[PDB]
Formats: sequence, C-alpha cells, structure tokens
Amino acid sequence: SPPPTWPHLQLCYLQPPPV
Amino acid sequence: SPPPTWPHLQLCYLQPPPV
Amino acid sequence: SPPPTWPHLQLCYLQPPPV
Amino acid sequence: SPPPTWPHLQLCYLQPPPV
Amino acid sequence: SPPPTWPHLQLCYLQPPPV
Amino acid sequence: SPPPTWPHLQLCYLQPPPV
Amino acid sequence: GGITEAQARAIVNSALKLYSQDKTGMVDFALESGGGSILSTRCSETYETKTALMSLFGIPLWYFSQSPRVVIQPDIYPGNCWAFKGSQGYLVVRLSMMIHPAAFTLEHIPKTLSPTGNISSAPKDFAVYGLENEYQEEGQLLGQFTYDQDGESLQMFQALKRPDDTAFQIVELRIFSNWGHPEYTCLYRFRVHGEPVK
Amino acid sequence: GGITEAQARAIVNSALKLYSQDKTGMVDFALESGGGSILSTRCSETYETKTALMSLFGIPLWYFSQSPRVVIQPDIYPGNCWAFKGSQGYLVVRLSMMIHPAAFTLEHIPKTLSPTGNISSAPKDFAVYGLENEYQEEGQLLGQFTYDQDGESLQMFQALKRPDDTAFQIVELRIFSNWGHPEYTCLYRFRVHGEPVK
Amino acid sequence: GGITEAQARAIVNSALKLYSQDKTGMVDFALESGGGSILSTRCSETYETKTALMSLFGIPLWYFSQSPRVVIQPDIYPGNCWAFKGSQGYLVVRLSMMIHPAAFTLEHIPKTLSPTGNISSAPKDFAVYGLENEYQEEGQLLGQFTYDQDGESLQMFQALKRPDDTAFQIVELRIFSNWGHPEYTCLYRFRVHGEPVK
Amino acid sequence: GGITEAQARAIVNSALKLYSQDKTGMVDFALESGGGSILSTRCSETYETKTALMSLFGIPLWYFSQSPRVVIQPDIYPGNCWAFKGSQGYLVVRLSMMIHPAAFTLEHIPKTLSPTGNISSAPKDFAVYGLENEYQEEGQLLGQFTYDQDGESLQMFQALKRPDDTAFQIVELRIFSNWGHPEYTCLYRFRVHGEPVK
Amino acid sequence: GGITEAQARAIVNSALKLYSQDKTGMVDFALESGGGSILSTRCSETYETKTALMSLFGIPLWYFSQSPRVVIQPDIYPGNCWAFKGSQGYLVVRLSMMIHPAAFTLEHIPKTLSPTGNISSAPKDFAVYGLENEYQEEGQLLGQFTYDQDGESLQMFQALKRPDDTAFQIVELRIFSNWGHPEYTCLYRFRVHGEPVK
Amino acid sequence: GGITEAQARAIVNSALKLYSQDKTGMVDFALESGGGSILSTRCSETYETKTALMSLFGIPLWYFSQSPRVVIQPDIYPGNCWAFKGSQGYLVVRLSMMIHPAAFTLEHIPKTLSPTGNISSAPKDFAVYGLENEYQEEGQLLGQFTYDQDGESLQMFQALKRPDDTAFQIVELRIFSNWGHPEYTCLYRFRVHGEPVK
Ligand SMILES: [K+]
Ligand SMILES: [K+]
Ligand SMILES: [K+]
Ligand SMILES: [K+]
Ligand SMILES: [K+]
Ligand SMILES: [K+]
Repeated sequence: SPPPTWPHLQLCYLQPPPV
Repeated sequence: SPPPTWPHLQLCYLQPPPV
Repeated sequence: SPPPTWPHLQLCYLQPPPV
Repeated sequence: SPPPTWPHLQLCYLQPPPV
Repeated sequence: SPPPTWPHLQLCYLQPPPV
Repeated sequence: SPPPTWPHLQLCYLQPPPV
Repeated sequence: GGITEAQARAIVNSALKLYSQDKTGMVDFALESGGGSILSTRCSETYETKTALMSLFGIPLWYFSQSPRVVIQPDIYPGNCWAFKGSQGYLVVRLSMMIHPAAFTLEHIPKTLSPTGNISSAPKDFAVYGLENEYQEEGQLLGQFTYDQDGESLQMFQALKRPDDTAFQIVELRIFSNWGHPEYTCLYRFRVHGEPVK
Repeated sequence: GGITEAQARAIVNSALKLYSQDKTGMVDFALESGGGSILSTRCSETYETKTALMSLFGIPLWYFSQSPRVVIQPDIYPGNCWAFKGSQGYLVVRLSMMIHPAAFTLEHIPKTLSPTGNISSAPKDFAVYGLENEYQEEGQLLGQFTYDQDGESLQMFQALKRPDDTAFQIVELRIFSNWGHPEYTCLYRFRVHGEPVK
Repeated sequence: GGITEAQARAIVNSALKLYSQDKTGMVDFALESGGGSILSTRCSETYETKTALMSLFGIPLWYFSQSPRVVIQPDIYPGNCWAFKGSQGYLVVRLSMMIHPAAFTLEHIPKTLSPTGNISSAPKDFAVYGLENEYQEEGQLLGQFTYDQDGESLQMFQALKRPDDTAFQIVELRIFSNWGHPEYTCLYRFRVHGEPVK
Repeated sequence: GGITEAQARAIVNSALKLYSQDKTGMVDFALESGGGSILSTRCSETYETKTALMSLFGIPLWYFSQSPRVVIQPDIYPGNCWAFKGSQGYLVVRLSMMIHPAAFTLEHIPKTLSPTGNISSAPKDFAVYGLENEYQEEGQLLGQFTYDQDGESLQMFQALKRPDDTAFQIVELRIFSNWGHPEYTCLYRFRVHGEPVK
Repeated sequence: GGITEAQARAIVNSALKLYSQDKTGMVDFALESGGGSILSTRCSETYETKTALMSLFGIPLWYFSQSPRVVIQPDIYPGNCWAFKGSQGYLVVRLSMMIHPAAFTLEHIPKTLSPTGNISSAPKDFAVYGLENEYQEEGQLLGQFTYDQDGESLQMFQALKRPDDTAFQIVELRIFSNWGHPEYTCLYRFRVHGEPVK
Repeated sequence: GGITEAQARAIVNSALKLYSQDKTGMVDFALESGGGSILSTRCSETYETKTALMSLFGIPLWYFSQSPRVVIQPDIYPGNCWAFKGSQGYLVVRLSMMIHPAAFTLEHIPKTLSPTGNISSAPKDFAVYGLENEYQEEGQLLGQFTYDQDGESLQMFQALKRPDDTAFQIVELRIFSNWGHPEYTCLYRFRVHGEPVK
C-alpha cells in the first residue's frame, strides 16, 4: 500500500551555533 | 495523496485492573 | 518554557463510514 | 513562535556491543 | 517482552479555558 | 526498567533514486 | 382524573427512551461519528491564547485548544466547546447524506453549571445557509434565529418552507452576535435534521 | 386506584437510578475498562475501505477505521461500531473474571437515529460459545438467538441451562446473518453477565 | 390525593432535566474541562503494577495505568478511577475560580456493577483542606467525613461553617482509610462546590 | 635533482593535512553545521517520485527523498544529492557570517562511481548572486561559470572583482543547464568562500 | 634511479584521488544510498541481546541494535557492523542495476582498532550466489572465498568466469565460519562490482 | 641519498593506511560506537541558547543543541562539538573495557576552517582523572596538560607513570580554561588509549 511523503525537516538559526 | 492505515492499537491485561 | 500549539487533527470522509 | 528544547537522547550499554 | 510505562500526560492552565 | 526493542526501520526502492 | 401506577411507569419509561435517543429521537446529519465533517478552510479562526499546556516528563511540550470538530461531537460538559474571537464567526459542515433540511438544533451549557457564573459567551443571533459545493461563497438562506439565554439548554429551530425545496449536503452556520462576552463566543453542539433524498 | 405525588416521585427516581447503572444494573464481565479484552488473532477481518482520512498540517497522514475494541466500550452513537465484511463473522473476548455465564446483551442503534435510514447492518442470527483456552477451535454452545430489528435498542438473551454448568473466562460471539446490508455487518456493544466463581 | 397525567409528566421532565445537569445542577469548580487541574507533585504515588499492556503491530510497546486526572473527569464506568497504594493517600486540585467552598461530592461505582463483587476499594474516612498557595504544607480543615459503602453511588458533604469564611483556589483531599481492600484504594470522581468571589 | 626520504615524507604529510581540512583548507560559510542554512521558500521544487519507501513492522509508512539541506552537508556518496525537476533550478542559502565572497566550490561524484554509468545529471552552466535580504527578487551577479564533466570531482570558481565590493550574508545558486539527463539535475555540495566583515 | 619532487607530488596526489573514490575507484552496486537495498525476509536473525538502552527524560525507552542495512553503508568505525548469532549466516541484497558481477569486496576493522583486542568475530569462509528473483531458494554460485584475518582491512575477491555469463540484480552472501568468536559474527561492509547490462 | 619510485609509493601507501585507521592506529576505549558512553548526570550543564530551530510543515517544533555524546563521535566538521557555559567544565565517560590508561587525545578544528575566524573556544588547561565507580567524587590524577592553539588539530598527551598502575573503566575530563571565548568552551573529540586488563 502507499504511505505519505516525509516532509523535509527544516533547520534555521536564530543566531550562530557554537563552533 | 494516500497515507497508510492506522493499525488498531491493542490492549491486553496481564492481571485485572483496579476497580 | 513555552512549547508550540498542537495543530488540530483534521478528519474527512472519502465515503460514508459504516453505521 | 517558540517550541521546546529537544532533550538529548541518551545512550547506555548494559554490556559491550558487538565489534 | 516488557515495554516501559506510559508517563501520565499532564495538563495545566495558565489562565481559564473558554466555557 | 526494561523497554522494548526498536524495530529495524526498513528501506526499499520502487525505482532507482537520483544519483 | 388521576393516573394509575401502570400509567405512571409507562410515562417514565417513554421519557427515558426518548432521552436515550440523543435527547430528540431525530437523525443528526452533522454528527461526525455518523459521517459529518468540518470543512476546515471555511471556518473562522480559533480564539488563540496560551491557556492549556500539556507536558510529559515535566517539560513544556505543547499548548492545547479545542478545534471546531467538537461542535459535531456530543459531550457538552463545560469547556467542551469551540471558541472564536469576538462575536461574529462561522462554521461550515459537510453532512453524512444529501437531504432536504427541515430543522436545526443548538445546545449550550445551562447557567447553573458555568464556572464563570454566566453564559455570556453563548451565541445570540445566527443564520443557516445551504451550499451547493465547497467553493460557493454565498449560499441559500435556510433561516435566521436567536438562541435564547433564558430558554432551555437544547433549542430547536425550523427551516424556512419554500415552494421548491432544494437539497443540500453542505451547511454554513453564521453567528452575528453573542450574549455579551467581550473576548469570544463558544459553540457546544450544532445539529442538522431533515429528510434524505431518494 | 390512583397514585400520589410521593409515589410518582419514587417511581421516577428508581427508574433513573437503574438507567444510571449501565441501563441494566448488572455486571458486564466483557467491559474493557473493567478488565475485559479482545483476543485479536481470533476475530474476523475488519471491513477495509478508504473512508476516514486523518491529516495534520494539511497533508494526508493515515486512514482510520474502528477496531473490535469498540464492541466492549459503552458509547453507541452512530458509527461507534465495529464492521466486518459480509454477513458472517466472529469476535472472541477474554472476561474480567472466571464466571458461570447466565445471559448476554446486544445493543444496536435505533432506526430513528440512523443516517442511512435503516439498520440493515444489524446482526440477526447469532450464537455464543465458551472456550476453555485461547487455542480451542470449537467451544461449548451457550445459546443461539436472533436480534430483532423490530425490537428495542438493547436486547437481552438467556444462556442454556445445563445439569453441570461449566465456568468460562473466554467467550466467542458468532454472527450467522444480518438484516440485509449487502457489504458489511456492524456491532455496537456486546455484554456478558453471570456469577463469579468462588 | 392522586395526581393527573399532566402532573406526572411535569415530575418526570423535571427529574430528567436535573439528571442532565451533571446529576446535581451545581457548578463543579474541580472539573478539568472547565478549568480545574491536578497539582501532580502534590499527589500520592500511583499504584504501580504490570496490568495493562498496549501493543502496535504485535510487539509490546508500553504499559498503561490511570492517572490522577481521571478523578476530575466525569466517566465512572468500572476501572475509570485512580488507584493509590494502600489505604492512606492524597490528591491536590487547583480550582477554576477562587471560591468560598460550601460542599463536596464523591462518587464510586455501585456494588451491583463491580466485576470483583465488592467495593472494598472505595474510600471510607477522609477530609478536605484549603491551601493558600501550592507550597503550603498544612491547609485549613474544611471538613472530615465518611463515604458510606451502604449508601448511594453519589454522596454530598457539607463544609464547616466558620465566622470568617476564607476563600480558596486550591483544595487537598486526604484519604485516611478504605472499605477493606488489602492492596489499593480507588477514586472515581471528586467535585468541589461553592460561591465565586466577586 | 632527486628527493630524499625525509623530503618525500614531508610532501606526503602536507598533502594529507590539506586533505583532512575539508580538502581545501578554506572556511565554507554555507556549511550547515557551522551556521549556514537553506531558505526553503526560495528553492525550486524537489523532484517528486515514488522511489524510496520506509516501513516499520512490515507496513508502508512513508516515502523518502533528499531535501535541499544535503547540498550544505559534506557526505557525497552516490545519491547523497538534492534533485530538482528538469535542467533549470535554484537554491538560496543564508551564510554563517556576513562576508565579501571571493570564490565558490561545486562537487559532483566522479563517473567511475556512478551506478547509472554516467554523470549526465550534473549541473553544467550556472551563476551565483548576492542578496541583500530574504525578499529581494534579483540579486547582484557574483559570477557565471560552467561545471566541467571532464574535470575533477571538486571544482573551484572565482568571483567577479568589482571596484566597490559589497558584503553579503545570503547567496543564490542558479542552474541554467545540465549534462543531458532528461528528467532531473542533481547537486551534491555547494560551498561559499571569502573574507568576513570586521 | 631517483625521483624528482614533481614526480613525488604526482604519486601522492594520484593516491589521494583514488582514496577519495571510496578507496577502490569502482562502482558499488550494493551501496544503499545509490539504490541497493536489503531483502529483509531473506536475512539471518540478528544477534539479540540487551546491550544498548536509549532513554529520554531519564526513563528506559527502547533497546538498540544494528540492522543488516549497515552492511551496505560506508562507516566502518568499531561497532558499525551487523551481528548474527553463531558462525553461519546469510544476507540477501538487491542491486541498483542489473549487472554481470565481476568482483566482491569485504571490509572488517583492523586488529589495531578493536576494543576487545581481537577480530575473532570477522567472517572466514564464505560464498556469493546470484538469484533470478526474490523467491528463488538456491542461486548460482559466483565464487567461494576466505577473508584473511592476517590480511588488509579491505579485501577483494574475483568472481568465477563462465562461458555464458548470466546477469543478476539480486545477490546472496553466505558465511560458513568465523575467526573463532563463540557467540556471533560481525559484518562491516559488503560491496558488489561489475558491468551494467545495456 | 635519493629515493626510488617504489620507495615513494611505499611511503605514500603506509601514510594513507595509518590515516584510514582513525588517524592514530590506536584503540579508542571512549568511542561510543565501540562501547563507550557518557555518564550524563556527571557532566556540566550544556550552553543553553535559542540558536537552532527545527520545523515541520512550517511551524516551530523544537530547538536543537549538541549533546555531550558528540565528544565520543568521530565527525569534527565545524559545529559538531559540545559547548558548555564559561571556561570551566567537566565530562565523565565510561570506557568499553577496564584498562591501564596510557595516553589521551584531544581534537579541535583548525583556525583555517573556523567560520568565526578564531579557535578562542578551544580548551586550554585541562586534567584527566580515573574513577573507581560512578559515585566517586574525586578520582586519581592521570595527568595535567595544555591544548596548544598554535599546534596541530589532533594532539596526544601521555599519562603519568606510577609504581603501581591502577586500572580504570571510568574517566573524568576537567577543563580549567579556554583560549579566550567570553561565553563558552567547545569540545570536538576526546579519546582514551591504553592496555586492556587480562
Ligand atoms: K461538544
Ligand atoms: K461501542
Ligand atoms: K472518573
Ligand atoms: K551532500
Ligand atoms: K558499515
Ligand atoms: K565530534
């Protein structure tokens, strides 16, 4: 049987991550 | 579009619940 | 802390359910 | 809007994994 | 096999709900 | 306490993926 | 002049039988479990506030508010109602069958059970329309009415009689005013009654 | 010959007390919340169609249909029923106690509330059996009966009386026919009554 | 001396109206859907056992037990109750409004519906206290009472009358004994009634 | 004329050090883990087909396809690429710092590793633009280039030199053609290099 | 006799280019990201123990073990391997294209990186077969080989040459023995190489 | 004096073999995939900010930050590091075997790849301790060291030699200072090397 499509999990930065 | 079918959540008792 | 809002789960009928 | 923080999924070993 | 225990989902009101 | 075992997520291709 | 014990028992039993049949003894073609559904893109916005917080293992997880689906579900305990902002709003329902609509029911809680001490959030002036398809902007008027805050919890309303009675499977409920609440209006349950098409 | 006001009040109050006790005033050893459960591998297949679609954020997510568990849950609004394909089917229940079974109850909606205009999906001829363990293929006949479409919503049925009454904690309900629906049969609620073993 | 048919109909209809208003016709300021909530860190531990197992696609997934939230929800079918270990326990509730508390209601199932044949798990001696804030260890006594196993399912209890009646929005229910069950005590529903503050 | 063992060891070690520094030894201001991100509402539609099906406990659960995020992630095994329909497309990236852009890198798999026997899905003619904000429709041209299917896997491209070099934190990659694939174009990794603003 | 600096640089650069192309410079038609997949119902059972426990918010949630999919994924850090019980097992793979198979690769960790001090869990004697469809019980032998515990981490194996070379899109790997581990055998990565059919 | 082509090829191949063995050719008893794990209740708090927001279908869903587990995982692209508040912190690791610890490795990104233009967040002065059990507050000093910001990305450190070398399966890393970052310190990867106990 057919399922749905996994939406693309989205990622955004409110400020820079630690590096 | 088509999704899958939600399997029936199943419930069993290893001993009687409180009543 | 704050979480998000639970979207309203939506229900539609492609044909009548058994009654 | 703001969501919560994803708790860190934690991993422990009751015995060594296969290597 | 054994699974875990479903934690009790908890509900609190920051202000009264509509009635 | 003991939880269950995470079933192995399974992956199959109805046709070749883009490469 | 007076009644016998057998007659009293029959009156009691008949009243409880009617009560057990969804209080009315009449099909509700809007009821969700029987095949009715909300057309979500054709409802008012829900009254949006930070009231109910759901948690799991102690950490805030998500906020909860009632959706328009509760208006076509039978529980009417206080709070089991859909709230929209202000005193004008609308809800569109797809029915479980194509019918000639004959009557409508609205329920609200009684004042004796309200934890705010009033039912000022109840609908007051409203109207009902039939829609030929889900994209039609203005439907046919089926009646205009007033929910009476000094009446009973459950109130019924008779549809207009026309020479040619058109059949419908989609109905719009439009609220024009409420009983004074300054922030929102609350709808507990709306029902649609009539005769199925052959 | 006639009754007093005090006598009428007592008749009314007694009738509402019985109504409040699950309509019957009798323990239901099949009820799920009290310790009954469905033995899923011993039920008929569920009537499988694409009817109810659940969505979240606008995209199809999954289809919904009622499971056999609803037959041992008390809500009997239209649609709160388990449907199997055709007119022959079966359901196996584990009871909350080991008992001597004495009677059985079946409920269906009344015709006055059906959104299709009929109760042709109701069970007609059926039988009930006791099983000594979850793997036994043929149990002991406890009775054969007919649900009457022209009777009341709730109907009760008396088990066969035998010289040696065996106790059971597992019961099979077998449906042999329905009231004419050409695609499926619908079960709203099944109850099991009797005397617990010491 | 005797009553007429019209008088009997009016008595029946009035009794069903009161029944439909949460049986009592009185606001319940503890009811969760109307704005009451459990203060979870101030309740007893839940009776913990491996009883109810939930599965999906055949494999054990998680155990289920009722939470203290069910005590402020209206369903009282057998098993729709919170169980704590032993015969001493407590529950703390935040009310939907600041009130002068006047009375309390406790419900338990009747013996005629219990699948164990007894209501030995019911509360017996208990007391109710008002708390000024969520951290206060000892509140003000509002009354001490006994739930009667030989009485009706729903029992009401009158709060102490004091010369200066303090208002509260948090209430503690403390159970001191049960009707004999050797492992746990079960609470089906607790209600709080009174007059809102201006 | 010839080299010593010590000299050869130093050449090898220097080459492996550069290889270990993301092959280039240069900051990539588009890299997601370091603070770059895709502006999703400003990308082309993803090539949509039923190819990859994910299951759990045997039943179809959902389809999987790569998202534009993989273009700013370092794995470039075959298939770890974003595909869009046809041979014209675009991707908009927010950078981890405001910079003067100096150069760009594109990677594609080599033909020797392709399971279709070709790299006809690779980009051919493309251009890069700087955007002053996320709503600007036409940015400033930073260069137009061609990815060479007969060149190396990793290719670098120098930005145009202007008299007044404007700084940017948002960059658009526009693809104008591919190397012949008739259904889609595949992007493995895009990098952005330059000098941070003080 | 001796080499120049330019010649040494060219040797280094060529070696790093080959290293960067999946170490071999050859298409792997089993690789999952490029279109290979495990046929799960045709693999051995996974070595089942309580080793890895995953938690969230402090409470046991579920156990984790590697699946056969990791054998067609490129990471080969210690533990990124599929384990089956004992020393005989099998794995069936669907390839990304129909090919004439020419060679196979097996990788295991080197002894210098094993946290147990040995690679006794490595496969020793094995064979590879071609299957015409997913239901065929016995395929055509493509070769029998031995993985050498005293050899290199990555070892390649040449398929048998036949007069009529049949094409295959499904391959079975069968392990007959290991290097002494008494409980399980571990597979890090298996690759399939060859010529696509026109 | 000069080397031949064969000699240069052998030098290159040996260097790439060592590079492929986790750069060092030495077992890492802290590596998570091989059996190491973080003892979470014995780590510093994670640097907590609103930086990374994960969404699904357009609505904010949850914030993401790296956990201490990444310190025992091999990817060291910029940002694949655990950050704690300030310049003093600690991490406790359970090893995959009981060992005599001989040496430790710390990695940080090189300055040439940092998107902030500096590695001021790198650890500077630190020490390592052995713990006999998970509840011991002060372990045995195994060495005190300084990570050199002007040195190589990967730096190794030799443990103190004692007359009686005790074995350990739990190690604490304590950071006393960083290279100047005013808000946090970032750890990319920590390794533990030694001889297993018989
Ligand atoms: K409702
Ligand atoms: K039911
Ligand atoms: K309850
Ligand atoms: K990529
Ligand atoms: K692998
Ligand atoms: K790392």
